[PDB]
Amino acid sequence: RPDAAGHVNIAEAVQQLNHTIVNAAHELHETLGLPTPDEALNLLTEQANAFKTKIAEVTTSLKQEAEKHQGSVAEQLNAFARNLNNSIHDAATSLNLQDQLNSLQSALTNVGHQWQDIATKTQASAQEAWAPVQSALQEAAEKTKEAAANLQNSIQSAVQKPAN
Repeated sequence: RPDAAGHVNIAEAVQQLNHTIVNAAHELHETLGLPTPDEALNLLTEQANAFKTKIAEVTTSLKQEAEKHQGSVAEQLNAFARNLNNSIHDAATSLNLQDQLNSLQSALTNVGHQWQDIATKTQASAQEAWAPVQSALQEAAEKTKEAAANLQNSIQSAVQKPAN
């Protein structure tokens, strides 16, 4: 199909970021074995703490658009943006030697699942639906993606450093 009829664009566009977060999310469990089944949390926690606050800056970019005019329709999306601050607030806080990796994959994936919600609304409106979010999501997907690159970079750089 040609881009799925044509209304599909944000779900397909954001999908490019999903390939990144899913990679680092799976690498987090792979790096956990590199050092030990406990101390490894330090490598993930140190990196996850940067991505946790980084989303706070990216999520604000979405609600920031509602402080000019989008706020009318954005009001429903404002509930989706705040959910990210709640997911990151408790993404790297549970350090019970299991919540770090479990919360990281659920946290990094949370932004991917939450974006899927609005990515679908474009199918309903199509013309105006993406217009206001295109600037907030396109500018947030690039900033959140940059955080995933540096995040996986440590996990991939720490696992490749020793190599067997």
